[PDB]
Amino acid sequence: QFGRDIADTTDAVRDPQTLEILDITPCSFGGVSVITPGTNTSNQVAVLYQ
Amino acid sequence: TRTQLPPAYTNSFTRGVYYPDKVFRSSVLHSTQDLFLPFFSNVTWFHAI
Repeated sequence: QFGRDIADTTDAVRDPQTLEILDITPCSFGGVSVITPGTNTSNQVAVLYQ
Repeated sequence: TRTQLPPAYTNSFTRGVYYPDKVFRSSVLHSTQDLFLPFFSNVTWFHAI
């Protein structure tokens, strides 16, 4: 019914009503970075992701 | 009460290996503590010829 990967982590499960394979892929990963080239000159920033 | 042959004792190996759980594993080694048959074990050999 279930199954792990090479990293020894449960992240796969077989559909009992479809006989298919549906992997688990979360969408919550990364960080938020801010670019501030000195506040004494300008007052503009840049949203940087990961 | 009739005649009968006495049982014997043999040796078995590379047997008694099954899936300990229902978890799919591929290209990964795993070692668990479950009941299995040890290699080169003396068992009782029965007959019925």
